[PDB]
Amino acid sequence: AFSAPAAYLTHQQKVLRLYKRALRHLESWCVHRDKYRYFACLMRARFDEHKNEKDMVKATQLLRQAEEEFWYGQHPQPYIFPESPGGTSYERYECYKVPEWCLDDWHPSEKAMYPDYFAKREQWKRLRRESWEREVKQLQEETPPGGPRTEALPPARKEGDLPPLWWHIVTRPRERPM
Amino acid sequence: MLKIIIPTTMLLPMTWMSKHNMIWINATVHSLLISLISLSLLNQLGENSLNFSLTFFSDSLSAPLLVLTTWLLPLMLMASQSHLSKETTTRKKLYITMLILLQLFLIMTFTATELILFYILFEATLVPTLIIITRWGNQTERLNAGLYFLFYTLAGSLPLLVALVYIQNTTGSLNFLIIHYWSHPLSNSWSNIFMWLACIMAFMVKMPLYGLHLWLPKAHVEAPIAGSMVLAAVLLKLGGYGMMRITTILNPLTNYMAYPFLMLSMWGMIMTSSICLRQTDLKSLIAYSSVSHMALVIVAIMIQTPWSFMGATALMIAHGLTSSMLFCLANTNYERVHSRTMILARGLQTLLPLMATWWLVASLTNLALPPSINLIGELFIITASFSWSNITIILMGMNMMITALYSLYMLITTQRGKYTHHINNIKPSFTRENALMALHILPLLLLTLNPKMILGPLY
Amino acid sequence: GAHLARRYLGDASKEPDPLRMPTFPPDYGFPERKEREMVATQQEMNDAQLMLQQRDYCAHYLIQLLKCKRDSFPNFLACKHEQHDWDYCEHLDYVKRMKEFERERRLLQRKKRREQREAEMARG
Amino acid sequence: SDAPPLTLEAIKDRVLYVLKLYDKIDPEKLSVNSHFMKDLGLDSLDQVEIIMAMEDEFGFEIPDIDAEKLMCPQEIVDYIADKKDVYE
Amino acid sequence: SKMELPDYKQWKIEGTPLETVQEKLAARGLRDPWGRNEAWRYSGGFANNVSFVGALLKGFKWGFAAFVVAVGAEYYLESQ
Amino acid sequence: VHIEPRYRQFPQLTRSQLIQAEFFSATMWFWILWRFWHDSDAVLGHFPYPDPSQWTDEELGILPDDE
Amino acid sequence: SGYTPDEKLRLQQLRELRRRWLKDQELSPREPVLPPRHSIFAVTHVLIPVWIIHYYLKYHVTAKPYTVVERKPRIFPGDTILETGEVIPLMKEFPDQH
Amino acid sequence: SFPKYKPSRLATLPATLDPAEYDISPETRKAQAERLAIRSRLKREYLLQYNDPNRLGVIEDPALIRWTYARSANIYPNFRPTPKTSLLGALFGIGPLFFWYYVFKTDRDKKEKLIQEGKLDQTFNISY
Amino acid sequence: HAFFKAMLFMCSGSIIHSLNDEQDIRKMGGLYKAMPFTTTALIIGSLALTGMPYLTGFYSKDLIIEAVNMSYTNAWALLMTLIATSLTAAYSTRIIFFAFLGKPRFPPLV
Ligand SMILES: CCCCCCCC/C=C\CCCCCCCC(=O)O[C@H](COC(=O)CCCCCCC/C=C/CCCCCCCC)COP(=O)(O)OCCN
Ligand SMILES: CCCCCCCCCCCC(=O)SCCNC(=O)CCNC(=O)[C@H](O)C(C)(C)COP(=O)(O)O
Repeated sequence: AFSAPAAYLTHQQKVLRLYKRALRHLESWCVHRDKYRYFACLMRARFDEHKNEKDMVKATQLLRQAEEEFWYGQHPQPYIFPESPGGTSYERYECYKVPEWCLDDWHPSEKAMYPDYFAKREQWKRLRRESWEREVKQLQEETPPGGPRTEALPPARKEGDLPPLWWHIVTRPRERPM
Repeated sequence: MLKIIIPTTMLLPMTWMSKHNMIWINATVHSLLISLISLSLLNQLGENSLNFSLTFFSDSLSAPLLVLTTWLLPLMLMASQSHLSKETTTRKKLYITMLILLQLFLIMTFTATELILFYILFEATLVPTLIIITRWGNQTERLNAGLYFLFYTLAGSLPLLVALVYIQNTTGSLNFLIIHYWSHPLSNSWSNIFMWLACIMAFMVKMPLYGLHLWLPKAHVEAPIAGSMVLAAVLLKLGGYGMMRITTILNPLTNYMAYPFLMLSMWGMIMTSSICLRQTDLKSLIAYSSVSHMALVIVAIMIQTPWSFMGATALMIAHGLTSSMLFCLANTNYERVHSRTMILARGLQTLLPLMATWWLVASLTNLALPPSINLIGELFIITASFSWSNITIILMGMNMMITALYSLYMLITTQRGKYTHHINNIKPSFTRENALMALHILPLLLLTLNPKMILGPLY
Repeated sequence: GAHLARRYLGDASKEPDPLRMPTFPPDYGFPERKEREMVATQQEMNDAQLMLQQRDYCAHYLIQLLKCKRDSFPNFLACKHEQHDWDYCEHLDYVKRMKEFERERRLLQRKKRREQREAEMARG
Repeated sequence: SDAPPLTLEAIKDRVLYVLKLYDKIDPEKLSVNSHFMKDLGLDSLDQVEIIMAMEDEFGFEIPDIDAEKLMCPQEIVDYIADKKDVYE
Repeated sequence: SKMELPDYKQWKIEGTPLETVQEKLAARGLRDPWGRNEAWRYSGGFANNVSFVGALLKGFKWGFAAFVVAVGAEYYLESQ
Repeated sequence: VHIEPRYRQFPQLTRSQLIQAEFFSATMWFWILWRFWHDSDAVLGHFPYPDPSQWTDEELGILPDDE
Repeated sequence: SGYTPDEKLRLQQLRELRRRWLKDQELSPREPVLPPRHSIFAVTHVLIPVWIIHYYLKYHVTAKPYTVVERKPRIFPGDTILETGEVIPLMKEFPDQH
Repeated sequence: SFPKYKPSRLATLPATLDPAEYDISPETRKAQAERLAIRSRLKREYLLQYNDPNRLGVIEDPALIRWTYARSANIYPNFRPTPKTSLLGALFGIGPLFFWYYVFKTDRDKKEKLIQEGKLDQTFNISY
Repeated sequence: HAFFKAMLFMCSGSIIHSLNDEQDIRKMGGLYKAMPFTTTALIIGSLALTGMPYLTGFYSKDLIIEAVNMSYTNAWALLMTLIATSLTAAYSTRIIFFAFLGKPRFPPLV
């Protein structure tokens, strides 16, 4: 989720993704640890048995056959990590996430409590306000005339620059906000 | 009943003689006082109506409607003053004048003893609404909406006038008391069939009946907030009141005649409830919900039983309150984000908790949770329809499902989920908006505490 | 169950019909039969408010049991004898119902066999 | 209460602990900055297995696109710390 | 509070099902490079666990003793 | 009662929880045994189920296949 | 394979900024600056409601017919009635299936 | 070798089971590069306004506006009376009405005929 | 049913909270010794759900089964009731076996 995707996946990338999916579903089928280790080592041997194929056409055919076998033999109810996109606690703590700009709307009575926090917040806001134009200029200079091909962004290169478009990545609410 | 009519005509020069920064205060205070005065009309008899004079009378069917109108005026005053801040003083006074004239026309309409005076006032209610929509609406389609609001009404009501005068040449009177006491059966002839249609179709287009409802989404979406409140709360109930009044002369032709309108109403409640499930605009959803509820009321009036009439009265009052509350709720978000797209602003329960509580209560009352008067009216209508024919429980039943779906759908789309990241101008709720919601919602439960006050004359 | 197999797989005529029983007169095979008596009066059962299904021929033991339970309230383990008598009366009633079922079964069997044998005798 | 306030030192210790239990990497020659392909001489499948071992250790899953770029233990601990909001 | 991780060299696949899995792998020319990462699930206080019938009859000994002593008391309490 | 994590060792246990667990399992089993001893007929039945084949024809009032 | 130098450097910069932001989220010791009998529960929550309920039922609800209706008490042979004093006879001389 | 999977409308075909993604061409790679370039340009345009310190309000999305306008106001200008449109409109807007009319009329005729003969068991039917 | 069903859900929630909000039985190991009180509570609840004699579930489930067996009823309904009351013990066995017996399968931070 953190990295900019590419225009396509390469053959090795699809191979590795299939390897990971097969291992995870085999673990879902083989609940106990020793049985899973046995069958995972068997799968790894089966997987690197065709590791040295110089013919790419046969390599893609083998990949296609492997994917067909995976789809036939997949677990209908595979294990999902609780916070993963399919887990039982995936978006559980989203309702507790509040954006930072809401703090601007607090009553001065509410801001009377926590004075040091709001002083630090003012420092951060000043930093962002000062850095914005330099970020825009750096993005303008680095980018090609046609436009940006990928979603990757450049880092800060100068003496006191901040990486462009940093405010909404740095000021993420939290993973467990409340 | 001039003790209520005169104070509104006095509200007029008070508004036009007020200081530039005190118009809203004076209008709100004296509208609330007028509502308190009008509360005395609820002391009704058990046999006949309160006949004040030769011109005005109060029945058990019209008193709750009068109270609802006089209560709604301060709510519209409170809701309007937010988006009219930059407006000049003269135009603000003109807007308040339009609202006052509308309330005066409605008050005089709900108590006229003659049918022709009722017609004149029920048609005079058109002008202020059209002016409000076409002048203080926000987008460019408002003009078109105004046209749809106008001719759709007049094409239905011009024949009625003809029928009305024809009746007075035959029976000699249009006074509702004399009409009720000297009632005669209608024969089965083409002339009587067309008289029935002329007497009925104006009120049908006012409800509106399914297939004749195309003016309503346009008018209720393009109008300002006060216009929407008055359009959904009271102006739709004119058709029901007029139909309940006029059905006394249409028997026994009504049994044969009603069939197409009954089938249209039932299949149309199904269709409009289904339409509410796929709507990208928040105001259009509320408009179509209003159409569904009014179709239920049409069925109730058409089957012509005492239980059906009590259900129609209760449902009309409940729907007025609920629809006004929902329109105000939507307008709060619209004023925040300047857009009516429903998926634009999400997860508002995180940012506005009490506003989300108001949303929840309004959505609960929309789906007729017991023992709210919404459910009382709906259940009485359903029981009457079941007595009419046992198969109706199918269609009504389906409605009871679909309604709930879209209602909760609305809530889930607006309040739950995660907030939109790039919308950073959701200011905290004001005292005015919370007070508007509370003044909408508390009378509903208070009425539930004592339901015989809104059950009509058949009680 | 064996009766279900005997009826569903077995000839239908030989087996008794639970819904239509009995099909023979009560005094067919017996020279004389005593009328079954009832101990509890209708008024007593009405006052006891037993049930429309518990007002069988074992109602007197049920009345005794209910009185014993009400009298020995805090000691809910004191009404063991009366419970046993009521259960025994119910068991006797069920045994008598089984007796009636078997009576209908063997009467049907004997009657049909005797009629078939008489028909065979008269057919030759 | 709930789980303790996990720190950077704990993350590094657990990552190294998982790494020295890999039979193909010798413990002594392993350092925090050791590149998986150059110094230890592992291929891509070994890296995938290492990522799954990390996921099992810390009880959450790293997407493949991010997992491919992690090539030394320091990157692993930095990713874990950034994911779980660890600053001390 | 303030406890460090156990020494990593105490984790062995000796005397565990991982041993038999490794032996079966050696019969095929393969080896299992992750057993020491699982040895902790068999090494310490997790070494042995009860069976299903053993789990069902958890408190049968004490309950049976109490039942027997109560019945014995009842038998020589009616002797009054 | 302060119990700390273990990291790949058996968790710490207090004597009270073992005592309570064993006591509750013990009283469950004692109740089962005591109730079975005193109310055995609730499981094995009370009254003997009769076998209709051993019922005499005279008792059932059936004629000897002649009338 | 792995990060490019630009991605690596941007990651370090953003990561240091994020650690600083998270560090600034702590509360100093004074941050929440706040501005300036035993059996009472059984009385205010049990005894008073039961007083109100009993008064309402005894002196208002009962004052109308058929508001509180109780099914008749069970009557068994051998019982004595409080009001009339009548006794109920025994039960028809059980056959004594001992 | 294994039983095959057949896609449907509500159960679509997986990417790994798609034969188009296994027989690729340099034209396909160029198309993927162009798609990524378009997406990256849009993402940069969005992020420039998202992170603007001076931006207060909502970031207007032309795609959402186009979606709502197409679903609401662009429908009638693009409507033509065709045999398909006429048949579907007539069916879905006429058939249910007469179906329900026939059902209800038959039910009420049966009930009235039964009432006329005096055999409906209307005892205790006080409320209607 | 209210008693032991509420208690079974309560024990399941206890296990979930202990194992860092993990709900899959495939990542629960030996909790017979690690969670004594929860283990005995779940065992008693399972035994009551399966109608072990003289427990709470017995005094209703046993009577229900013997009343179904001795009534003029649909045969398929009787057979399905019997198969369901077998499957009840089956899935109780599943829960106990996968959650409390065997070796740990949860992450190493206990
Ligand atoms: C946006 C939709 C609104 C449009 C709906 C408008 C349609 C309303 C229904 C038609 C009303 C026309 C009737 C006018 C008043 C009739 C009063 C009356 O009783 O007159 C009858 C006569 O009835 C008529 O003359 C009516 C004839 C109709 C002429 C106008 C036709 C208008 C269109 C008819 C079809 C429309 C059907 C309803 C609209 C359907 C929705 C599109 C008796 O007169 P005598 O001559 O004395 O008879 C006794 C001695 N012989
Ligand atoms: C549990 C139910 C589902 C499981 C069933 C799954 C069945 C699939 C098993 C068979 C899969 C195969 O063997 S498919 C065999 C595919 N053959 C090739 O890829 C040949 C070219 N090899 C390379 O490109 C690299 O060596 C590479 C291998 C990518 C490594 O890269 P690195 O070294 O740089 O990390």
